Amino acid sequence: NPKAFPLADAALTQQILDVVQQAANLRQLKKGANEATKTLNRGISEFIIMAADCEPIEILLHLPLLCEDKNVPYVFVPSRVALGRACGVSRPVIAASITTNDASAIKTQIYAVKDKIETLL
Amino acid sequence: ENPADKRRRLAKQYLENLKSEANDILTDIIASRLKEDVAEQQGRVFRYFGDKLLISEAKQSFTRVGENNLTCISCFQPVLNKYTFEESSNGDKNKGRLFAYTVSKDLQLTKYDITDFSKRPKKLKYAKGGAKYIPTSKHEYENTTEGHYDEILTVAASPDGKYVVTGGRDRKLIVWSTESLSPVKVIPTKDRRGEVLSLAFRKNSDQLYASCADFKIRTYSINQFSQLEILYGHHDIVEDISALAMERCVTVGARDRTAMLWKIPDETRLTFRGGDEPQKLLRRWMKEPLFFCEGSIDVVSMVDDFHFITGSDNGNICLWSLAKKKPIFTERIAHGILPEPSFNDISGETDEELRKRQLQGKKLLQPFWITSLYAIPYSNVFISGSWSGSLKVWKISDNLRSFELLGELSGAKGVVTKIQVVESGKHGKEKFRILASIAKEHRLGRWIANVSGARNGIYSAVIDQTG
Amino acid sequence: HIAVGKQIVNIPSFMVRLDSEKHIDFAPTSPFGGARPGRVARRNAARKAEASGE
Amino acid sequence: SDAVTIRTRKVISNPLLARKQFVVDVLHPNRANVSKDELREKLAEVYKAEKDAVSVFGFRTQFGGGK
Amino acid sequence: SEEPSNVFGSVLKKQVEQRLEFY
RNA sequence: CAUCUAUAAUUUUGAAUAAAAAUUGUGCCGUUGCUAUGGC
Repeated sequence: NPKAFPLADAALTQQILDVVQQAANLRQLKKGANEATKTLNRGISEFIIMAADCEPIEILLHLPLLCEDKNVPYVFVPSRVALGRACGVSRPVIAASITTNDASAIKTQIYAVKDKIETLL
Repeated sequence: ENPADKRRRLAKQYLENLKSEANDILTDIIASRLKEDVAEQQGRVFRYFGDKLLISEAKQSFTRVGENNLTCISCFQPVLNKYTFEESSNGDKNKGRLFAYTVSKDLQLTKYDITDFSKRPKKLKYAKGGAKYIPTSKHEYENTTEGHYDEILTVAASPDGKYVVTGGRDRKLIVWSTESLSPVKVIPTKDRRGEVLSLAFRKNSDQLYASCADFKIRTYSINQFSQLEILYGHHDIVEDISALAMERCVTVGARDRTAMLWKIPDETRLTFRGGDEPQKLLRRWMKEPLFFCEGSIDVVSMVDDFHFITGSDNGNICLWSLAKKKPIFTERIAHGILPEPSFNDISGETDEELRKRQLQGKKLLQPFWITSLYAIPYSNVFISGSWSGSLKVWKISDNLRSFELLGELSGAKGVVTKIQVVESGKHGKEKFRILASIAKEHRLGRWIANVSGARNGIYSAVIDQTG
Repeated sequence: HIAVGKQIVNIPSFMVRLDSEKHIDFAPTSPFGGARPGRVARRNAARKAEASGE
Repeated sequence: SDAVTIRTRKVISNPLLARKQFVVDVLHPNRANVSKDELREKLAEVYKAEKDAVSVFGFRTQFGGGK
Repeated sequence: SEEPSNVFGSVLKKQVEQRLEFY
């Protein structure tokens, strides 16, 4: 059992990266590990996507602790290059945060992946 | 003195050449050559040189250039017409000078001569943009700055040999002369997110189709310098484009994972989706390893009037016909899986067993994305390329239901950006030059910087055919 | 100022479909997502050019 | 900028009427209401025919315009 | 990290000193 | 684009400089031979 806790399979990972692009399009996703920690402190992060191929796993392993503190679930992607590509940016992001907004038309999708993610945890 | 007499005279010279070439191959077939001209004018896959190639002796030559982050390259090959008989090239001093036009993220377009297949591509001329083409208004429809000012991305030479169009992240389409590289016109996209992604001239015509980043595609008239049409329907960015001699235009969008076959004759479109299921693939394998779900489809080459190939990001290469909604032949990991990262870098802890535990075995392996993918027109062969430095050429079967790997070429190093094929020689013997603009970064975003020995330049592979 | 798909609609009660709500975009004739600015902007630019040339 | 593209659909020859019937679709972006004389001109050129033998009628610009 | 890697510490200080030289 | 001309090739005269007809792979450094290859 490595420190790399929940890491999804191929199809699940695909679909969260697709909600990643749609939330980045609707400005519902924030970028960076330090910014993810910031919105964790803010209490507006609704869930967290993180990487697995970073330098090293620890600088983003600091986030699951605050996740279990502020009951905000999280999961891992295998490729941070893929995570930055679904973020839609030239540089590989390693940690991104889905926020909260009540007037969002994709909220059923986010609550759907919330069900699937909680059954994964 | 009469044009019909002159046409007949050119036909007489044509048939004289045909019969002398027939005598040469001898040391029926003439009408077969005529039917070959008609198939060139319109036909299905007829160029069947998928077995005459000699890939093991294919001479490789990498060419490092000073400019950094090459984005695209466009080869102009002048061909002799069938209806008229002068040329497809415009000038007399050209006489079929094989041209190359490379655009690089240093805002530089460069024309090369590639007229010889043994020598190196010669840097004929160039034109570089800069920040003096930064526009003054920054908030209007007017983007008529004569040079580019931000992140050129794609290029396309017109088939008449008169003009070359360029588009990039400065939401402009500047068309230039091919000799002086003078901006003969510039078309603004009149958009905030209308950035140029990929261009497509209709074969043997000026009808240029521009896949654009605002989820729309613009088709242009080049001789009159205007925008004919815009077509909408992409749920994601209109990432890549491909076109042929007729009024069909295939465009791939990445994150909806969709292949749109746009039909200009109706103004309408047709759809294509994949949908390989890993649980079904694994249960089928149990009826018989890894199964990578499709993240993004990124590249298309329309190989025929009825068939096209699509390279995706998770290693899949899908061949498609117009009859079925499904891919008629999907293909698993093409350039292999990416090599696994290192334990010390993934963990940063002196415990080596915990390091390999963080390496996790199989759960961190990813495949190579098929970065570029080019098909020889109306032929039975096609080429794909990734940042593996392994350019992989395959051939499709005669029944058009499968493709098999012809071979690999290792002269290129890094992210191959754009591939083009130039055929030359007589009718019997054909020499093929496979040129590939290749950089260290992807054209859209960086996403990677450490590829060992990746160089900015062009790789040339010259092969012959014999059989 | 916003067309659905390709069709311009000035009715706020359209009850769109899913493809169409993906296909919401500004009008290409609109001064916002398209053509030249409106009469107010052009008349103010006209009076401003007139005053600066005066 | 503006390019009047004159397109056809549903083209049927009526040799009984010794003619060709077709639905005309005009795209005139950055433009409004091109005249039927010019349409007949361009159509006669496109079909290698004569404008007097060409006839166009019943035209309707869409909501908004441009087509 | 239970047993931290002074190689990473040193390369981090190396990037810091590269920025200091970039000043 | 054609012509014209500049640069680069033959011809003739002069041992030769000379005279004219007339004609028609790098942004930066590096390994490295007679081009290939590192890293920024």
